[PDB]
Amino acid sequence: KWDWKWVLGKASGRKPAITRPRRHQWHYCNPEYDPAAPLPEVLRSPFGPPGAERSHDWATYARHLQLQPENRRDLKRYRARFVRFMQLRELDWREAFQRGVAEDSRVSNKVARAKAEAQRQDAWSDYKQAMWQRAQL
Amino acid sequence: EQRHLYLDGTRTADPGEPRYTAPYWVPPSARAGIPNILFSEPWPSHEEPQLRRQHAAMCLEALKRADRPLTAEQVHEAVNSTAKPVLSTLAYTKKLLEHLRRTRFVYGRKNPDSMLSPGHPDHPRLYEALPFQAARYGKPETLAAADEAARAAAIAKAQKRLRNGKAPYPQHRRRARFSIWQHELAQEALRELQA
Amino acid sequence: STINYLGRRRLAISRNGKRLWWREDDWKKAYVIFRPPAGQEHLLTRQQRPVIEQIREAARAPRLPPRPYPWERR
Amino acid sequence: ARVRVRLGDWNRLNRKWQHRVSMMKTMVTQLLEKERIRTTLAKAKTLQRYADKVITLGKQGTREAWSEARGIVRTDRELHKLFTQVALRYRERPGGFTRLVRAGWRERDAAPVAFVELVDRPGELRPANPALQRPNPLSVQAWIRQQLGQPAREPSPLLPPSVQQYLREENRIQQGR
Amino acid sequence: GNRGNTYQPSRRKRVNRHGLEKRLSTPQGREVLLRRLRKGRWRITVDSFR
Amino acid sequence: ATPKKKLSLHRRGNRRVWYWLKRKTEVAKCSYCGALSGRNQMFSGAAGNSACTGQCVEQAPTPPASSYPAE
RNA sequence: UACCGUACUGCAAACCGACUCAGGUGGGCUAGUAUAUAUACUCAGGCCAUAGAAUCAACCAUGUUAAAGGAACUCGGCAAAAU
Ligand SMILES: [Mg+2]
Ligand SMILES: [Mg+2]
Ligand SMILES: [Mg+2]
Ligand SMILES: [Mg+2]
Ligand SMILES: [Mg+2]
Ligand SMILES: [Mg+2]
Ligand SMILES: [Mg+2]
Ligand SMILES: [Mg+2]
Ligand SMILES: [Mg+2]
Ligand SMILES: [Mg+2]
Ligand SMILES: [Mg+2]
Ligand SMILES: [Zn+2]
Repeated sequence: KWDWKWVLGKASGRKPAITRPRRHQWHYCNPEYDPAAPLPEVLRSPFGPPGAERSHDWATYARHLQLQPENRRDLKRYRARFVRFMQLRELDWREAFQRGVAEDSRVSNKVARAKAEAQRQDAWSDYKQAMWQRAQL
Repeated sequence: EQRHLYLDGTRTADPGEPRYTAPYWVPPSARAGIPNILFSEPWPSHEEPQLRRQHAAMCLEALKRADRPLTAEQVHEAVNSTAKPVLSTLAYTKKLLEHLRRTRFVYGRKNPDSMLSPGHPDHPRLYEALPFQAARYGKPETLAAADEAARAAAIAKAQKRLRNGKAPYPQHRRRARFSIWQHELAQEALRELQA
Repeated sequence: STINYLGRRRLAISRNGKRLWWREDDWKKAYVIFRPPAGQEHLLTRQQRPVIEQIREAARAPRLPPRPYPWERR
Repeated sequence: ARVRVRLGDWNRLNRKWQHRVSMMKTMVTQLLEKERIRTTLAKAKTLQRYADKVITLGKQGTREAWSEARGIVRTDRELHKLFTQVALRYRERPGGFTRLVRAGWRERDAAPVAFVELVDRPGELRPANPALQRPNPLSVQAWIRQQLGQPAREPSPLLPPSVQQYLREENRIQQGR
Repeated sequence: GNRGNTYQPSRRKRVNRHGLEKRLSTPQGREVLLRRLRKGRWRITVDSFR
Repeated sequence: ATPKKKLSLHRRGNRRVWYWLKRKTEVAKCSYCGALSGRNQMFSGAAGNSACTGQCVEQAPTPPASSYPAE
């Protein structure tokens, strides 16, 4: 459903003049955008969970407006705080994705370097034993 | 199977000391015209990490089987006497035991009749081998006393912040740590243990 | 889905150099999503690969080069 | 303002000293990874002196030499090359492991440009000279090197026949422990 | 204090000062507009567009 | 710190003597490709010379060597 | 369940200063050693394009160190040093 080289920033995309989409425009700047596919209930970004779409966030709004009856003093300020929370959560999903991918890549390169050194040492030992063996012969 | 010369001879090489990988022994007056790389490579051999992990595990299991304060001499002899198979020198065993103590896997106590001020590194130490890795390094009674002092200091700072126009504790915004990477990493972990 | 566009600016330099500037008439672009007419619905017409492998391959991919400058030769 | 050229010392290369040492470490790592690099004359001369120091440190082959080169030399793919291929290649060479050929000026700033390459390799531009030159025992030099305390210093294979009678022995193997 | 930057742009203030309606609100603003017409200016006010 | 009069064409020419370049009395010319450079500089194909045909170096045979390629 | 905004930039080479101007420009979010949004190193992320190349001029700017003294300098310990 996503073209991940474009998502990580290493490939060109559909509508290449955008280069920084908002919450909407992720769906249409995707290079793998299929028009025949149905349109999701919430139209989320990547970097968020698969359960983040098909889940209305206004249940949170009504829930914390109902059980706390003193949030009804300034309702417009409350709605502004909720919308600010929504954008902030979309940013925190991106930050968590970036930290997870970086921490994966660190140990992958850290393993591959030791594998390369093991290959180099096991290649040197063969040459050294070859020299001493031909000195024997 | 993991047995290597020291380059001095008359010993075997522990993981972390120079080996001798030349196939035939040559004396140093004789080897004077040969490049030094053709006897010992100057780099670690890429198996000393795994052997060091195995040797530390055997040192812990020997300390675990005998639940007695067990100084470096008998833990070296105890690891050696289970099958010169392992632990060629006391210095390697001391290096392993101090690393295990620094990672809170074992701890140290004074040695009677050879105290030598126990903070002096020449002092022989008694190893107890606590069962789980501790979150902190000190005696748990002293850690509890320090936690009570720190908790009272936290209450005092909060009260002083209340006399001034501030919150008792710093109020921080709650964050979101879940993402697509963590969900997919969970799926990979569940399939990996599932197989 | 409708998008409002400005006209394109046009430059048509004159017999004496003036920089005559024009502007096309503003237009609206509509994105119309259609639906299959009657009984013909088969023409929506579209193995697997793990998305963990997709992200791990797209993280070890080489980066896009920085954009060259219009005077720069590469 | 301290005098570096005219009073034999390291070049400044328009840089602070920590930047200067880091740039030389990067260039010596690049010089041994690709055996011929092209740069300005001042960096080329400084690279030639640094290459002689680093190559001799690799020729020692000791654990302290490996530890010192581990900080000096960045790649680690090429730390192996310095201690194995370069050390065996120049095992008997008394310095001068690198040559410099001037190559004109570069387009961006008209700075003089020199080619710096390792000698005695397939793909070098001038034939090397042998590091040693076996002496005639019936010439004046050999007798001067007998009356005065000089060694023979003859050309040698990697393992001479003087170790053959030790390595042939089946009681001097120890089975590999 | 460096000078020269007296023009702080704002669309609300620009339209509210030099727009058509404040020019038409007063008589002398209407003769300002009338002599702009008599001069022959292509742009009558700062907010005119089509 | 300011000229009091206008410099004449003769005085300007006399003052501009430092700006002129000296002619070089030697050149190294490749007989094949007709290239031109200093006698201390390589000017073959490895350096900038799109006209090089390799005839500038007339002999280069070096087949034998033996070493450990580190891989 | 319509209409308008949605590109790009936004401490800045894209705004206000004639400039690719060392100036001015509002609000919000944030990881570790660690402990404060201060301080040193670092995470995520970003950057090392807008003159380059060597070298020992004098001199200028900004600093480091200095033997024995110590305001004797100077309109004035100004400036530095010092706590
Ligand atoms: Mg719209
Ligand atoms: Mg100077
Ligand atoms: Mg520094
Ligand atoms: Mg101010
Ligand atoms: Mg003005
Ligand atoms: Mg600023
Ligand atoms: Mg100005
Ligand atoms: Mg500016
Ligand atoms: Mg830093
Ligand atoms: Mg620059
Ligand atoms: Mg003094
Ligand atoms: Zn030619």
